[PDB]
Amino acid sequence: LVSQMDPHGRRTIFVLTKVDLAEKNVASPSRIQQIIEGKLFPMKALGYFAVVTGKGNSSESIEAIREYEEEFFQNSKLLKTSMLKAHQVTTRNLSLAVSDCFWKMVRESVEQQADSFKATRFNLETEWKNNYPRLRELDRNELFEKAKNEILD
Amino acid sequence: ATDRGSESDKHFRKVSDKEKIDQLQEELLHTQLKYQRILERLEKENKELRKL
Repeated sequence: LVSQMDPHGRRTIFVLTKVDLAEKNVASPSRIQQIIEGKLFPMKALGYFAVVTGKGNSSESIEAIREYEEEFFQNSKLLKTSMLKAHQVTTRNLSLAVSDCFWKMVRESVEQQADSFKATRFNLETEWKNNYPRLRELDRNELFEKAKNEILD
Repeated sequence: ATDRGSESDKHFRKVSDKEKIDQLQEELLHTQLKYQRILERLEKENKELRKL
């Protein structure tokens, strides 16, 4: 689905999860590394990341999970065999990459679309005034009340 | 106002102003701002005639 929605990885960030579980249950290189390298799937990315989500327990705290993340990425296969990039693992690196890419994309796209939304409100004015020059922003409930008064009259 | 030449001119002016602030022009300005610095700052050194 990611490859369908972003064939070129223009704003795609990839993350693996359950890395601490993956230490004893690592996804085999022959399928996971081809995903990290964008070869098994057309999905390209701004970077291939990984974070730990716990050991399957639902009550785990934020700090615990982050600690387990640090232990895993210090000791485990995701880095020692060079699938994922060291600067692209752990919660903080993923969060910072997402924030930076997000807010740059925001500064570039929101100004254009905000000028376009000024245009959008004038565009709604264009059609609306032609449709109802005499009456503006009329609602069906208001119309019902008016009809009720007229009918009782 | 309908079928009036001056009104048509004013409408054209508005339409052309919106095109003047089009995303093509806006991206041109944004890229031009970096280009004014890229391959630049050589000029101030160039003005010296000592090499000449």
